[PDB]
Amino acid sequence: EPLYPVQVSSADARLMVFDKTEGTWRLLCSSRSNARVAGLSCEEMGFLRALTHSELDVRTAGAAGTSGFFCVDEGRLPHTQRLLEVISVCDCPRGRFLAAICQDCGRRKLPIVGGRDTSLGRWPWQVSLRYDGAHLCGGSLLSGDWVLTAAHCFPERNRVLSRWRVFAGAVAQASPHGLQLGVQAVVYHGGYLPFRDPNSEENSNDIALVHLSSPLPLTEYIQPVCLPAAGQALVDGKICTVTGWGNTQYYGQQAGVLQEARVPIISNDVCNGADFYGNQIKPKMFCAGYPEGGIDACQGDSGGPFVCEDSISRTPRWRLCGIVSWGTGCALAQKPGVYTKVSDFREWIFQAIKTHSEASGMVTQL
Amino acid sequence: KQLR
Repeated sequence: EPLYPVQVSSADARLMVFDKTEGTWRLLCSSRSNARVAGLSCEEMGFLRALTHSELDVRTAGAAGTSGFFCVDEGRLPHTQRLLEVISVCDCPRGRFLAAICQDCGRRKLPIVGGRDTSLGRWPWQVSLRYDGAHLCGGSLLSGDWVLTAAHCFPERNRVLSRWRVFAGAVAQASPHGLQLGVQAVVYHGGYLPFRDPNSEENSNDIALVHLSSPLPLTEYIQPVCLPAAGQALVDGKICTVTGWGNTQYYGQQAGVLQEARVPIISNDVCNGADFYGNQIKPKMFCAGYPEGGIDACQGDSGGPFVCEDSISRTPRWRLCGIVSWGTGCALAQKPGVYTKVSDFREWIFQAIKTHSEASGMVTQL
Repeated sequence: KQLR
């Protein structure tokens, strides 16, 4: 499928941007704004951020499959969200260009109703959010210390942070070989109305970030998942995967072993029809499932990942496209699972982590 | 319409 217009080299981390006029790839000329250019580029591609950045010299590094340079308008950069809008072709005489080490995500490092037991390392971003010893929600690692989950996982009775734990790196709930860390803060969306009024039926903005008290080490069993790239659309009909330890049947018990299930994305036109959810699928929400039912997420899966794989970055990567949010029962025909549309919260995520980088406690954020 |  069509490649993303912003790319990063796996060989030396050089940033490469597509020039639609030539159909070529160009390097980014080094400037005093390298730090932010690197950051924006990583965010644009679906990575959480740039860990570090550096300069490369074409005279010793080569062009490696590029034809020329792009220069960043450092006057327009501060007031833009899209890198492509502030770049123009330039000579870049000294031949120094930008390299950026974005935080790797979405790749395995190994050598739910109607789903099946999964195996270690297959979904290394999946975490279990437990309160006072009970698994209540899933979550997805965006880094070693930040987890994306659902805001509804934090009702009034589950807000004492010292009583929450994040279990990673294992698929069996009772495994003593995983890692379980504490929680420093929970940044929930201020637009999630039921947070202040549990009786509210308006579930839009069901999303929250969990900052662990310390970072988890990245291993073959613990890895962050990527985010949709800027402008990357959710494709109707595409089959993605949802995972979790939730009930294996609505009236059944939670899974002892993490479950995985494949479900296709359903269009809003169909899902908002009377036979389905009857105008209940609001903006920033989407359905995934089968008209026949049988395979779906369920209670205990909320906050968990709905991931789709793609190769737009020149290598297969899994991206967090939805967050398990709600549904009417579980696995019922014409009552698919409803998910928070992650792409609609990209900026909310990037800014929340920046604004509340070291905050503590429950924090609201619009 | 039940939350998960």
